Amino acid sequence: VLPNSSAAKAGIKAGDVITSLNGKPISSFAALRAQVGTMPVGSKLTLGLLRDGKQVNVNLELQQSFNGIEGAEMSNKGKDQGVVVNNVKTGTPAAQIGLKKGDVIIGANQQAVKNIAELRKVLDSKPSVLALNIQRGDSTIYLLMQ
Amino acid sequence: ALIQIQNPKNLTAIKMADSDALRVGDYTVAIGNPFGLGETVTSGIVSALGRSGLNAENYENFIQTDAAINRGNAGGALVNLNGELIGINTAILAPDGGNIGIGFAIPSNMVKNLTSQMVEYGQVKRGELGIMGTELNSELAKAMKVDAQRGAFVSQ
Amino acid sequence: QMPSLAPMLEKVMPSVVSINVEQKFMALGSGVIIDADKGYVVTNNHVVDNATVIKVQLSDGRKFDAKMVGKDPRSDIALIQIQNPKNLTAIKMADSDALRVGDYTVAIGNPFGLGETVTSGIVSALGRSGLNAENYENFIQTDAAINRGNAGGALVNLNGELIGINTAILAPDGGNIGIGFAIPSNMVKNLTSQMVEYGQVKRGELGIMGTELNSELAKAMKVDAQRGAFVSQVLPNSSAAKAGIKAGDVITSLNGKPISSFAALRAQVGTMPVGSKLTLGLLRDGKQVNVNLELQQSFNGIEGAEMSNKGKDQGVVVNNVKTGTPAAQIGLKKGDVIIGANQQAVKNIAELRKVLDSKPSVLALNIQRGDSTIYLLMQ
Amino acid sequence: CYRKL
Amino acid sequence: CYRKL
Amino acid sequence: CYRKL
Amino acid sequence: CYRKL
Amino acid sequence: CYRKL
Repeated sequence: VLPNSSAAKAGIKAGDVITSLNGKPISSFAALRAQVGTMPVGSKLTLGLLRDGKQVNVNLELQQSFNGIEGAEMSNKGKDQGVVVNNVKTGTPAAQIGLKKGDVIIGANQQAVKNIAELRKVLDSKPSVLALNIQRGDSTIYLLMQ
Repeated sequence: ALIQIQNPKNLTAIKMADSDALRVGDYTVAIGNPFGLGETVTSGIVSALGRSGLNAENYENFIQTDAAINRGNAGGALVNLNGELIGINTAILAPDGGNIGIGFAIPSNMVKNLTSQMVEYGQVKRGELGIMGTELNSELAKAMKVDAQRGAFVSQ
Repeated sequence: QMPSLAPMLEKVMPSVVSINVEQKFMALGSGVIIDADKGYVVTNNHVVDNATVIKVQLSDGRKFDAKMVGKDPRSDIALIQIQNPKNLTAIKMADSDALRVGDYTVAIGNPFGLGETVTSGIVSALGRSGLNAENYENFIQTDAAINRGNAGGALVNLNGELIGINTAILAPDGGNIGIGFAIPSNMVKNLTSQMVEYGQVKRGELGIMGTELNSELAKAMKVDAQRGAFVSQVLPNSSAAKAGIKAGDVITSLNGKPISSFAALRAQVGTMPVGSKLTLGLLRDGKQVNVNLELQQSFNGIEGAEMSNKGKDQGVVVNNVKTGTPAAQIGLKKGDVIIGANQQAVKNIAELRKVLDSKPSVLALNIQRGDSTIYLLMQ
Repeated sequence: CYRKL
Repeated sequence: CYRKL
Repeated sequence: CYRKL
Repeated sequence: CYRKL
Repeated sequence: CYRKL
């Protein structure tokens, strides 16, 4: 089972064996693979488990596979103190441009940025290039995209 | 590079000019030794200035010229119609090893600065201002509300 | 005091642009701003053919986007239009018919995308052709350095006036050997002016066949000139036929300008707009001949059938149908009389064309052939 | 080869 | 046999 | 691409 | 033998 | 690429 997965949250452990789905027995894994792959996200269902000859039932809710723009999770800072960067994922298009966790955006594209609302109003303009006036530490730097 | 002739007797030096006044359209005269044939002179003009990218790690401010330049022209002189040194012929753009009218020369003002350090110290004292940056395109000037479409953009 | 070209070049170079174009491929070439206000930039068709996106980088680096306007692959000339034109610089055009072999030339282009690169040369020759026999080619030849990317670039004289458009080179290895070719400005003048006014090129013909004049055929036909255009035959109903050109004539001049070859003369009028009134210099039986001519194409007739109205709102009688036309593919023997079509009565070509303007997917004609009433179907 | 014009 | 640019 | 001399 | 969810 | 001055 994968971490932060609904099944992990549900209580599914390795060595389990799935026997039924919402009451209906399952014909094959490749069938079940096709079954839930067609249900819309969040489909609350019930499963039939088998670990060590004991029937277990669990209810589940599908999972995916503050703002977040192009592989970077963000949130607000203070009272119009910019947009503080909580953390960055490395191999994503966000940190492939040199972004590191902790940076705080004061402005962008010569337009003042006080919160995330003034940011997405710059994304509503869709500039060919975005020039960010962030501050990491005691420095005033710029970072670009696209 | 700079070399020293042993027993210098009866030599002729070249007057170097201010390459920072060069303009696209000036007539150029190339001097070198293609294929060891001997001192060969060819004519051309200033195709462009500030050319770079043949080797991005190198400090290249090449002058482009249609003066004929082949293998062996390297280290040769590029002079104006008065014979004052404007650049040192360096490389060509030849997919076949024969000249097609694209030579590159390093401006004399760069050569004048680089030779003067080798005379006193034997190496180059590499100095730094301490800034990062990249090229300014027309797209970036729109975002930064900048008028000029070319130059140096200060990252930090 | 040193001579230099920087006075002419710093004035002209802003008028020449560099092009980036995007089995998908990405290419680059060059163009020259012709009309500063409308942002018209002419370039080679083989640079902007099969182009989905057209981006222009000016001399200063400013980027623009351009859209197709006209194209003529037979002459390898195309026109694009900069969108949102802001503070552009047009180029002055010269008349190339005054160029002389030995004049100094200047080549501006974007070789290998390195940027706007300027190279020098002279007029090697004029009217050269032969690399692609089906193309209208009357090239200017120059020893000015021209390589991949100079295509669509500018060839100017010493005064910065546009004389030709760098198009092609002759190279056994893909690298310049001192042989470059450019389309004379006057041809581009005629070629571009049609793209602005018509969006395509209205191609005219005189209705004559022929072949070039060699020294050996001049012997057999007792003709003085060793070079020109030999009249093989005149097609009937051609402007040349109506003008009185007969076979066996030898063309020596066009509007006074002597002729270099048949192939070069072919490229000239291949760019002139339809109806262009011109004067030719002929040679039949060793006698000088001049003729005025008017190019031609190569009631209301609809889709290869000549038709007109009959009587007083009695329909659209078909006057004639040529066998093998889209209107002879669906019978329509000469003499048909259309009373109606698609349950609507046809009194005239106007009530017909008002139904043609509807552009229906299928057309049922209520014509009458002979004393009988039939139907015919289209599309 | 006869050309047209 | 012959090429362009 | 680019060559030396 | 490896295939997601 | 990031270049230094």
